[PDB]
Amino acid sequence: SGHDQSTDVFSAEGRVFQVEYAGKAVDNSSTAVAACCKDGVVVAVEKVHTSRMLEKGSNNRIHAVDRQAGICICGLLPDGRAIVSRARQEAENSRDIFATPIRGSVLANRVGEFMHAYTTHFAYRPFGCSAIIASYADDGPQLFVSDPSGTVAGYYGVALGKAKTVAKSELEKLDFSSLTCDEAVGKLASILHEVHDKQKDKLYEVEVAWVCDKSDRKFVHVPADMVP
Amino acid sequence: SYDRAITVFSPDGHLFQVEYAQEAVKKGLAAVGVLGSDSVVIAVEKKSAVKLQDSRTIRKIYKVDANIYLAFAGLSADARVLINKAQLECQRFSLNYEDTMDVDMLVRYVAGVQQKSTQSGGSRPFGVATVIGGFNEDGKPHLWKTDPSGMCSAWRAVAIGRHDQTVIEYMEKSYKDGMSRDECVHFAIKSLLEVVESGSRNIELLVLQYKEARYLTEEELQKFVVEVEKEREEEAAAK
Amino acid sequence: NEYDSDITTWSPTGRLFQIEYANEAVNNGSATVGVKGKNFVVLAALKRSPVAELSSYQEKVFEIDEHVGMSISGLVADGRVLARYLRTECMNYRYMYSNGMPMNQMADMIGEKHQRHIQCSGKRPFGVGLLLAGYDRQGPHLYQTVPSGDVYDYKATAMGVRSQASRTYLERHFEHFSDCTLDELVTHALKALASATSEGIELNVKNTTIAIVGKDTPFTIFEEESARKYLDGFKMRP
Amino acid sequence: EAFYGLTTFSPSGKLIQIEYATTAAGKGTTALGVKATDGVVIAAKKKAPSTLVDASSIQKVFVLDEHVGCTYSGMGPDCRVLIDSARKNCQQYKLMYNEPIPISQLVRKISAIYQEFTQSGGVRPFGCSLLVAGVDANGYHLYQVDPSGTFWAWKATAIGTGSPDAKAFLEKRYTVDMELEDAVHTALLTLKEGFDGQMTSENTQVGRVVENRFEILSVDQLRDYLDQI
Amino acid sequence: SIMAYSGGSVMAMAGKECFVIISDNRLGEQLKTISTEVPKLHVVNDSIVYGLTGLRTDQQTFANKVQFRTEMYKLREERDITGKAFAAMITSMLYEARFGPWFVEPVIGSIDKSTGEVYLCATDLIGAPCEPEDYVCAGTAAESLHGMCEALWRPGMSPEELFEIAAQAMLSACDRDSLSGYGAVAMIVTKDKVTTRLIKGRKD
Amino acid sequence: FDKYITVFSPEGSLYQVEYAFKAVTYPGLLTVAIRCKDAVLVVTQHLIPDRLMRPDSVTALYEVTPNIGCCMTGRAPDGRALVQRAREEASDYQYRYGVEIPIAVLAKRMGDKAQVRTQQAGLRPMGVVSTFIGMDQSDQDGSLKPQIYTVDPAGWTGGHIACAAGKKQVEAMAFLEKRQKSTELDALTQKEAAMIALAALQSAIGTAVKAKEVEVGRCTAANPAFQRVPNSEVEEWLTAVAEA
Amino acid sequence: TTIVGVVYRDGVVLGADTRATEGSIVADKRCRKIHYMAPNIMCCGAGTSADTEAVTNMVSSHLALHRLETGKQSRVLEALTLLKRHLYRYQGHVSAALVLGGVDVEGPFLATIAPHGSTDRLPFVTMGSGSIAAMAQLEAAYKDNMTCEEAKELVASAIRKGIFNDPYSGTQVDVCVITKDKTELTIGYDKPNERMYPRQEVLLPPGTTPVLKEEIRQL
Amino acid sequence: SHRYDSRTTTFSPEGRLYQVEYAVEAIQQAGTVIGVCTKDGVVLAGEKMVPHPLFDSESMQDKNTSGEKMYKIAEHIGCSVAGVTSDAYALLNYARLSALRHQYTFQEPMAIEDLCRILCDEKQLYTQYGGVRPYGVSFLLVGWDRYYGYQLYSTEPSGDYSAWSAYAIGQNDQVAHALLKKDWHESMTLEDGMLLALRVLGKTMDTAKIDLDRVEVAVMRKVPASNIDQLLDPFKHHPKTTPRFQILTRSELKPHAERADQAREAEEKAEAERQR
Repeated sequence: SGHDQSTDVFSAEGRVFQVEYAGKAVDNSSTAVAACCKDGVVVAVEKVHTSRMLEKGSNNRIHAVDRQAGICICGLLPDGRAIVSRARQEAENSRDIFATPIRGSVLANRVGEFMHAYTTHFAYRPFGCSAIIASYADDGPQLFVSDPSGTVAGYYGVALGKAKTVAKSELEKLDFSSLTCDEAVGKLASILHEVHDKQKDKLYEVEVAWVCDKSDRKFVHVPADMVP
Repeated sequence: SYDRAITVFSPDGHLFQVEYAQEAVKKGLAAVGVLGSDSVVIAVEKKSAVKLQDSRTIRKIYKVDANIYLAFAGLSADARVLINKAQLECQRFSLNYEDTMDVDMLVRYVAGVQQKSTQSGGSRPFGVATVIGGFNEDGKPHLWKTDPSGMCSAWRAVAIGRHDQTVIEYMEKSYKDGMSRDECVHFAIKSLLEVVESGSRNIELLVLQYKEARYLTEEELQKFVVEVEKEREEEAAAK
Repeated sequence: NEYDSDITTWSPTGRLFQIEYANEAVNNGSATVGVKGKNFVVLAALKRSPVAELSSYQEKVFEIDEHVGMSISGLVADGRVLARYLRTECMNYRYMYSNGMPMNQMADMIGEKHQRHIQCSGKRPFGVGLLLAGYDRQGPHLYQTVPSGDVYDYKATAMGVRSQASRTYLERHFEHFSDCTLDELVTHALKALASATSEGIELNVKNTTIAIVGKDTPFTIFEEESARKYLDGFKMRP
Repeated sequence: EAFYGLTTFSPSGKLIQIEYATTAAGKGTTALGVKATDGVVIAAKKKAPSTLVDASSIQKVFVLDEHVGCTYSGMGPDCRVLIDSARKNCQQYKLMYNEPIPISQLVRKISAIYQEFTQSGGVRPFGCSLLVAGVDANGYHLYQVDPSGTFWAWKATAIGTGSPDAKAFLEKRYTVDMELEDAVHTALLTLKEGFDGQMTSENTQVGRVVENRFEILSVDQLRDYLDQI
Repeated sequence: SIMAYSGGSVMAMAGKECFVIISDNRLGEQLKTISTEVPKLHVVNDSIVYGLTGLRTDQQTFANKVQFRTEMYKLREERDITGKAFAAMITSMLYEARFGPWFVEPVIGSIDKSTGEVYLCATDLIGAPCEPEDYVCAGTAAESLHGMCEALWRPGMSPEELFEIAAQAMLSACDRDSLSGYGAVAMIVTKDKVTTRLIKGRKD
Repeated sequence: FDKYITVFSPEGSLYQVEYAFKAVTYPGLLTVAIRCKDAVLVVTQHLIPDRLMRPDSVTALYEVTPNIGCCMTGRAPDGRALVQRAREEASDYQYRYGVEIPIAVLAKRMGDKAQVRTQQAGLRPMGVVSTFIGMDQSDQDGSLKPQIYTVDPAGWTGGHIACAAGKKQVEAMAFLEKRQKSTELDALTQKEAAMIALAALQSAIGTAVKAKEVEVGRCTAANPAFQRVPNSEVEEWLTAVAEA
Repeated sequence: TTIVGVVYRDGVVLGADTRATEGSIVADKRCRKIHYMAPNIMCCGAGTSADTEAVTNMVSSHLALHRLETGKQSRVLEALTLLKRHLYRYQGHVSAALVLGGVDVEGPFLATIAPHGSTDRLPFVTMGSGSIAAMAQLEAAYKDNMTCEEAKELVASAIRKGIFNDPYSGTQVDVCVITKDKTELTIGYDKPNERMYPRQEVLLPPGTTPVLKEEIRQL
Repeated sequence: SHRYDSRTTTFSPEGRLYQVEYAVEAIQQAGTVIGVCTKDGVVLAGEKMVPHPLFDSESMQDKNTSGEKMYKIAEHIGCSVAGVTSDAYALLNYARLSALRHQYTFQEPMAIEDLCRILCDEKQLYTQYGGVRPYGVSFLLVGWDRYYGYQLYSTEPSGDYSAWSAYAIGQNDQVAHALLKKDWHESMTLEDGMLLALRVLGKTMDTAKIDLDRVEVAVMRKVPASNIDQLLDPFKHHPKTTPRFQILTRSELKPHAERADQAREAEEKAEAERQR
């Protein structure tokens, strides 16, 4: 019973149940999908709306961390926003202190270090979100995923959330050497429309963002015309 | 530092840690205060004359300032810390306002310290009830009680410690408003004798008058205890 | 349940129960309603209805700056704590920039502040829901803040006890709110709120606050003489 | 951020977490010390998990200062805390008094740190016994400090696994006459009793206090002594 | 000067298996003399005697701080502190106050009870030790004492000889100083015995 | 109660430390370091099951300083965390003393960090075996000599001739120990030593490895900087292993 | 003070006068200004004696503690960096001017640390009041790859310049030879100022000085 | 982490501090110490741990400041401890500092009751604040001051202290208190209190003769003051007699121990004649 109450405690098997349980919060969350191309990177996230009466752009899961970089949050949105707020703090320390856009690989490691910190101490809990860091700084288009554990990994393509498995099947059909950001916006949104449960989650939209040559290596929401 | 919450509410609205600090006071040696016309008398029971405890006189009624004395019931150690705190406050008060601090003022300070201990994270309450007597500079006599909750009340006569409620129920039957220095001393001993062992040696008692604190000698005292124990024989014959 | 005691404990199913429970504080709070039109936001809150000839007042609606205010449901103590924070942050903003804190930026600040409370052991989630209502350059905004730290940009919403009835009413009509006047919005806010009332009790000045904010209208709370213009000549008919 | 004490009294009056740490200290490899008229020798066996460990990188005997050194039993990493602090204390003492710290005063300062960790909040006790051996104005010294904070001056003792048999063996062999070259012989003979497999300069470390200095025997110096036993 | 305010001079002198430490007796406030019976010597133990010159407040405060440290040492260490350690301890104490110093200039005489080897150590107010073979001094008459001690002092002097030249030095130097005199208390430390002598000087 | 905080069990053991050692094995990756006459190698299993994961990104090997490389085995993010501590510790040392931190000092300082988390309640041990490799300047002649220092979750720091950490470390050691009776192992060429390390990897996991499925760190007397060995040079070693 | 260092072929020679002064007065004729830092590192000190003593002791202690951690002979760069960082922190209020000589595995290393915590790593250095006089001898007579004897003689010559031509420098030349293997500290390598006129023993027989009171205590 | 808090500084339902009650039970496991306060001085006699033949002396220069059982706190204050020796050492150092901090401020020796009070205020703290165990140590403080003369104080882990004519802490404290109650009188020479302390020590640890190897004795007494140094402070009054804490050697204790042997022997000849 006491093996899993806090994240400061390994189990006998050698694992940190509170971090696994935080992971479960992401796997029960709305599906997010992303693709790293030559042209840049694209993030599409399904937002499950609880109500018919929300404004367009309510509970935005995708947030600019810097000009060149954006975090899409799959999981508990509020927790996600604490990571966004930190990723921002790190992005602005890179420009304030080192006069450089933070590199994607760096920004990701910094996001993972932060998320991991919360897995080590009895007083805190793990974050309930996987951050998807999309960046196009001097290290090129980079797509990373920090999970609740703090584990960062680079991806060509990546699916998170309750349709993770099926959305990944569809991401494997894409050739990543070939595809452009303009195709990806189409295919990633198409994937999220396909994998979505129509009977369970009636009200939803697909928030897409990118950072590509097209967008001036600036991390922005894609216009509503490309999205379908 | 360690600021875990120790004194907390339970489902029935009780602060268990304060109720248990009062359980520590009930186990404590009986003390008694009696207010007269011109006198305050505080009488306490001692653990009883063991041949080994130093013949040199140790007083179980502590002096907070010239004007103010207190007996306590409960944990000796905790009481010594309160008394040292009260002692310091009285001197902090003479420093900050030329005046000597009134009894009622100090009682409220001591009761405040006891309350803080029931709401400070990291601390248990003081396991101490207090009987504080004395005279304000004006000449009015004051007798107060402070319980571990930090709640303080003034009394005409009071008891703390073991069988406090037996002594108080006994006192409020026999207590008369205007009393002589001798009648107060008589009444205090008579009252303590309700719960304390028949022995005269255990009782030690202090008589406060305006600018005059005197402890009864064990010669002065055994006259009163003989006179009282012959009156407790008179009351045993009646019933 | 061995997982519902501390805020720092995930359940094995990936739920934070202390947050689900803080949410129950909001749902047992007295009903408030928010509707936004083209140029205006209308908060309408049920107060407690006077028992015989005996009144209670409890400040549930708060001006936060010229251009913003709040309607709370749940632990009124925690409402006051957010009210003070938002007032302090709006003053700071207005001090620096000589203009009202934009509402999108304010929504992000409350979200953030809630989140500080849902992760540390020492802290606890705010047991209060807000309806932020504000007006800036981007026009009128209605946010519903929630203990979880989520912040919902809403066209219309309700909060508190029997508010599923209010949200049902609002869902029939909310599409027509950008076309409505100020007087039709306030009718709609009240008509929604009156769905949330118990059994037989009607809306009136003594049991209903109304607050408005919008284009050229600073955040105003109408009680008594001011509210009567909307509430004397108001009845709820099916 | 945990400030509550981990070491508390049992109803019987024992400090259970100090008894358990003393178990941790008994579980290390055998180390031992022998005071002589003209010096002291402390010897520990540094049995390496595998032959792939760089034996020279294992350190079972430590210099604390020119004139005092220690060995230990139990949790290596815990000892490294005590040894680092003891080294600080020898230097702090030199800075103040321009004099080597007496072993008396060093051992007392180590004892104090053991005791902090038996009482201070949010920490468990050290799971290691020290043998401290040095030389001051008062002569040659061998102390054992324990997880409790308790310390004993010994003529000869052992800590770690075979320590009840290695103490028994030292009690017979030890004499007050015993000189340093005879004590080093005796120390290594005591290790050899509990030992499984041959002893080597890679397998055992040996500190000795001689004249006014503590030194760790080089593998060449240790081979000269291992040829004779 | 804050150092010359209280007046007083102290001098120590090394002989064969002995030293003499000698303070004047005056306490002042600039030119007004408060007392003529304030020797500046302190006995740490059998083997160590020190003087403090400088601002009397600090002589008294510093002397207390040292008495604390030496008594604590005696309890902890279970032995008398040695002259070297005592001196080293006193530099540590003075340098703890480098920026905001104690207005004292300690003169330390010591003797190793076994070896018989004498250790003198004067110190400036921030702990800079001066550890010569011959003699050390400090205080208002220090310029004049250096002259007297340089002239009269020889290496291998017996205690009795050493006392005479230390007394004649302290007296003659104090006769040319407004802020020091009213005789002297000298203290002749050997391995075997400690003589203390009040010396008749001027009333001036 | 013994098992969830950092307190001794009745048998004098720290269960949370014994469990952080289990965290090292849990990910199922094995590392092997080996020290030759003029070089240190560290070989880490580098498995990316996902075809969509960018191989370049997931690294067990980190540079701590130009001259000290590291290989972390266990919770990746705990590994990443200790690297940041090591880098802090090295940076701080270079500033305080004006010279690069010696690998044996760094290792020891990381052991001290680990020990703290075993003695203070509420801090989780980093469930990772840190394997520092690097040259160390001999003060006798100035010659660089190769060093492996492991730090485990207990705080236990050790120099090694060869070491394994991870899934089948007991089986990889068994292989290296059997190969240490034949050869000197410190008289070996970088090529010969690399083959032994890669062969221990291959023996322990029970399968032939591709050059893609391992990442290899390196410090030599000639080039003391911690380099990632390119896939080409590892391919030559695996063909050299599969032949002999 | 005049303190001097030269790099020779096998190591470093440090050099120092011996005169300590309280103002215009010689407090100690034979005081030692060449301080042990480590087995292979010595450190001559000028400026405030208290500060030179404290900073040099503090570092030597830290180096010693660090030598137990590393198991490795202390590098003169480690010593140099500890002194620099300390002295810099205190903005020259710790007024220790130092000549740090040593021989680590990187070879002979001689440097000054100025009180503000500047360093100059040079083949010959001088600090103190007699620095300029000493440096004149060094600039005039230093060559690369001097023998130990050439270097000791040059350092003594340099110190003598301070002794004779600076009033704060005096008495004798202490020389220290740090080589790769060992550190030979020669006190009074050169004693140019022996005794002019043998001391006239003024005889004051016991009972010369009048004594009011006397307490004898036996031990 | 709050889950694993032992809650040391809390009341139990009966109004008792369990951690203190249990610390007391840890002192009843410790070596017996007897205090006897006379008019000539105080005597501590303590039960040392059975001496292993490999136990060495720390060859300390001053023999009278520490033993196994007895510690000098200041020139005029000594003590014995029963309980956690490592806690004792912590608190002994605190006492030493407090007595010297008093001497710093007032330039007079600290009153015994004042030290006892400071030492016990420190122990009380750990029963109220800070969520850590109490000090599992009881002191016998002995000492002389000008106020009350020769004094003996017991000190309890709770913080409460008490003055005693004679007392005992450690293993058979109750059996000792009985044997001190019987044989202690107000008019007692130091020799006569030394005798009592050793007879009660001898009888508690159930030995035929007093085992010199297993007992330590300390004596707080006033001796003639020698090192006056009157000329260095002419106005300072030096008392004729100064208190001196002394820990008896084996040779110094042997006649006092042979006299407690002979008194046990003569009392056993009386027990033979009572039966007759």
